[PDB]
Amino acid sequence: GGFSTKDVNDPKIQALAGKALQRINAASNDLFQQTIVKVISAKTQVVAGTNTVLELLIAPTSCRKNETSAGNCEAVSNGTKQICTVAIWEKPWENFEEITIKECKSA
Repeated sequence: GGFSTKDVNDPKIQALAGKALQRINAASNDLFQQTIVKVISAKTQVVAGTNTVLELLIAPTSCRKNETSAGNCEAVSNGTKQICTVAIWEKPWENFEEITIKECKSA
């Protein structure tokens, strides 16, 4: 029917944000990896399989995508942060999980 607020520290919400980040980084024109600063919000609906919409606050790191960094990739002072709306759609009877990056914009 409609969306319901979900907790941004749910272990499943976190996993999903992580996956949405890999997707943002894989598809983004940026040469440098982005990292999640925080999950701003999370909300799920269940009309046809589960649809989860996340807002992620993300920052650039100094980890180049053209590389293989030695560890964690840490957010950097500037650091123009973005907010990306991401929709993740799950249909476990089709064994289906589709992550859609809906929009990113300057925050």
